[PDB]
Amino acid sequence: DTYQPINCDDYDNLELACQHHLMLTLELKDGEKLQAKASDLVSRKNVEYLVVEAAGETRELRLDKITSFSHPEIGTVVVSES
Amino acid sequence: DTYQPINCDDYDNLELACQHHLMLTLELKDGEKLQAKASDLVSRKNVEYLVVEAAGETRELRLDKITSFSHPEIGTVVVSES
Amino acid sequence: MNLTELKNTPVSELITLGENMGLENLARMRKQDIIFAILKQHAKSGEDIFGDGVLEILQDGFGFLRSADSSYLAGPDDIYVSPSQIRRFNLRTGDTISGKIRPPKEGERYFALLKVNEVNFDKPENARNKILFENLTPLHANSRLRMERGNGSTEDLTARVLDLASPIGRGQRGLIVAPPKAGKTMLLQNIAQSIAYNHPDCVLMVLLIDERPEEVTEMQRLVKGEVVASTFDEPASRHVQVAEMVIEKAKRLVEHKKDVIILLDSITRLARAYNTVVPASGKVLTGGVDANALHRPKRFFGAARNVEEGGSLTIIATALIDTGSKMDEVIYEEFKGTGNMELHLSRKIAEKRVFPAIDYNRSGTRKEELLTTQEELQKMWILRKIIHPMGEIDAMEFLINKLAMTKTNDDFFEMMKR
Amino acid sequence: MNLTELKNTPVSELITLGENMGLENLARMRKQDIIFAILKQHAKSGEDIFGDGVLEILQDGFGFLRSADSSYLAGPDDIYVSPSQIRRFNLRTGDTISGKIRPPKEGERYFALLKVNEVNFDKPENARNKILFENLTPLHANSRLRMERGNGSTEDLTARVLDLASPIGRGQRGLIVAPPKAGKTMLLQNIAQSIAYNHPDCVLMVLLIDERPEEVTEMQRLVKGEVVASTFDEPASRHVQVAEMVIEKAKRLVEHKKDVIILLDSITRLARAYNTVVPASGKVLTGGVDANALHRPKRFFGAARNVEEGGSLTIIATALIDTGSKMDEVIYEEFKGTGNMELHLSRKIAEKRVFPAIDYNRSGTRKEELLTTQEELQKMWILRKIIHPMGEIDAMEFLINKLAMTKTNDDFFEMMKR
Repeated sequence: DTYQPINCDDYDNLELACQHHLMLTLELKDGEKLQAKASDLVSRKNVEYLVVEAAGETRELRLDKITSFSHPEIGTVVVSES
Repeated sequence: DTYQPINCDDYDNLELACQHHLMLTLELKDGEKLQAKASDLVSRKNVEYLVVEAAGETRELRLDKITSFSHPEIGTVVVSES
Repeated sequence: MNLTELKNTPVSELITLGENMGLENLARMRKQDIIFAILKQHAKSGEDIFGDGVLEILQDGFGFLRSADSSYLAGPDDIYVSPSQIRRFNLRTGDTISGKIRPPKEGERYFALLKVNEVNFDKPENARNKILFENLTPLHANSRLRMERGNGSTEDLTARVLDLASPIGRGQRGLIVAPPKAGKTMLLQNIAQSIAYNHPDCVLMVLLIDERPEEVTEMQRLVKGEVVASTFDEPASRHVQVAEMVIEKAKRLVEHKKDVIILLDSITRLARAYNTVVPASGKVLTGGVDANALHRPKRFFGAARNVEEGGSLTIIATALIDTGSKMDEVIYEEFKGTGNMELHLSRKIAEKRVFPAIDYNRSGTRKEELLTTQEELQKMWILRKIIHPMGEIDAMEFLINKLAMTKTNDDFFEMMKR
Repeated sequence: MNLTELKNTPVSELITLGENMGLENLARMRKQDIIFAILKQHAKSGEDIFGDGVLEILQDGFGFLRSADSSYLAGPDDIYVSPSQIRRFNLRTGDTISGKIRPPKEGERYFALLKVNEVNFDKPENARNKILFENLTPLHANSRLRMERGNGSTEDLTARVLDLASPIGRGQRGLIVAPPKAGKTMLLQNIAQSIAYNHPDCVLMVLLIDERPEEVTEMQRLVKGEVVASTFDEPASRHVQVAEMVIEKAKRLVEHKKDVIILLDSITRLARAYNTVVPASGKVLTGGVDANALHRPKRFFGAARNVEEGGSLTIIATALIDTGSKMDEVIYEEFKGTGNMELHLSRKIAEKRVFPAIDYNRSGTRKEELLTTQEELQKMWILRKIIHPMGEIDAMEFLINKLAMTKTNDDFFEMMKR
């Protein structure tokens, strides 16, 4: 469907977490908790993409496929659903 | 018999070797390996020449005849065929 | 409603606005406190809040969305934008960003951007793939800006004289040579009003440098377009930073195929401001003006061009001559032949209370063929063939009466013949 | 991919080409940055890259190849030349080097030369045995460059009038003296058209200094040779750099027995630019012109010569007079008696809208008997006797009227006999 841009708050936090080179917990639709690592965001044709290198499969997934994420070091951040 | 000038990158490395006077490992087209100290780069009759000495060998040989050279501090360089 | 609406709300209205919305306290005289409380109350209640501003990228790495109403002056209400957002959407200085605004967190002295909605009056996706201004190929001004109101009023007389003396086209790089007492201010007001009347589509903008606050107030009331100015009491750094903000915004609009018109008053003061801020390179010209100082104003003046792809930038600047300081005149000669259009003002004509005090013998544009039609070209050719042999002071007297007896310059041209 | 064709590609097509490779956000950066970004991506594929340019040797010792498309402006796309290569091949500033390129490595911010296979459009081993320009023997011009085209067009009148007044030969050191509004630009454009049509073998270069950005664009459209210009919004050092690159490049071509023609506009602005850059010497003439400042423009203007061996260098530089600046008058004073050919434009003739506004009586050439034949020279003397009594305005009107009805200068002479 149509892509939507994320807010400035979570975008800054997501980049800061990736820039800090610390593993962050990520959850999927199945509810599995994985301490995955996100390298950076690649924007092709005005579409944002994310790759997880923790598992080694480096799958290219959209930024709208993540329910929520948190960091043990800092306060939890919730991505706005709309 | 016509001389083929070497690439600019190869010439710069050899001149840097000649200025530093390092014990390069020279091997020719036939595969004759010898270790000598580079002294200077000269040109005669539009033909570039390299003078290398090993225990006072001060021999003279063409640049294109050299196939590759290496040093402990400088990576191995393979000259282009043309 | 937005932050702009709350900022310009009348004091009586906002007090009534606070009471009906259920504000805890209405005894806060400072408007900064009350707007912060309202925005926080809206934010904590879950109601979205939006804001708009003009981006200014600082050398540190982040930027502030300045507001044009305050003449882009720094303030606590300026919206902060993180460097991550700038790199994400490829924002440049002068871009206008409107979108959802986040209340400040702990330690944040300014409101921080929450979500960007529109960039340069366009969606961010389609505004990040516009060709840069420097890559645009300049062209001569072909389509002209008619400034004749066509109403017959005495105010139209000045516009009609300017139309005959020197046509103005979109993309022109004009210059206005004026002695200190020549009615420069009234001429500028007429042009700005005429542009809005004749060409509402073109984006109008007026920049005043080193001007009294009283002149700023009347300009905003008169000129329909955005008016930005800097008072004389402000430091020279303020003059430099306000001029760069104006030109940067103009370039961004031009990249969107938008015709932008800038009226400058005065280029001499702007050049003077740059002289006192740039470091001395050891080579100083006569008059105590650094040679490298004039490079920056020429960059501002040289941006006026007509773009082959679309849009244009028209800069009309006033140069002060014979003000008693030799710094002004040596600056003026550096702009002698840098403009397509020039207009001179005669002090002696202004002495006789004759307005406008333009010097017809020393005014015109470099290529009138593109702007004017063939029939108009000959009529102007004939008209200048008559004024040139005779004097200049009586020429203005000849011009004003002849245009007065007629209604439109087209009617004036035909009545001159036979 | 060849670099020179990449720069000729329009920026809009580069975005399409760049996005095809997968690069993003390249629409908001300058064209030079786009070219550098594109090349790096293509270099990652391992394919060979070909580039070319004009060598400029900095004071440090290393050199850069700069393209004439961007008027030899420093940029990321420039190719780095190591100091060893400048000694391996005996290279001077202005040499045109063509060869393979390699992508930058760690610590390198520029592309580097890989294999030279062409110097000055010749083999590298043959371009190191060319005698220097300074060692050549100057001579008077003896080969005529005929501006006349013979098509009978109205624009051909300017060329025909030029031949009658001031014949131009290979190696001439011309000087066009022009008031501000004498149609100087149209005169230069007409000369360039004649050179590109009558003499396609001669290398044509047009050098514009302190020119308006719109004027630069039109020259590149209608000039078949090479146009390099520096706009008035650039630092004075940039004006010096482009002039040095043009003259040095011209000298290298002359060493290969080629006819090079340089159309300079103007020597006045070039001398003014050198006045800023050159440090003060303590002897300041009137108008603020340093004594040593004028030395460099004399070197540029004095290079025009007819080499005794093959090749020649023609320089036709325009001069500005009565512009209201004392500095301009001083500069023109020092260049008064240095040119073999002088062509004077009259403002009075320009006012009457009669073009070309050439002052026939004050314009001529030295040693004109060498350029033309005996019969043609005798006819030219007859015409000068007729013109001499008449005034400047009368002569030009008389000349064109008797010249319009004839399609060739030779036919005009035959008609004038009877």
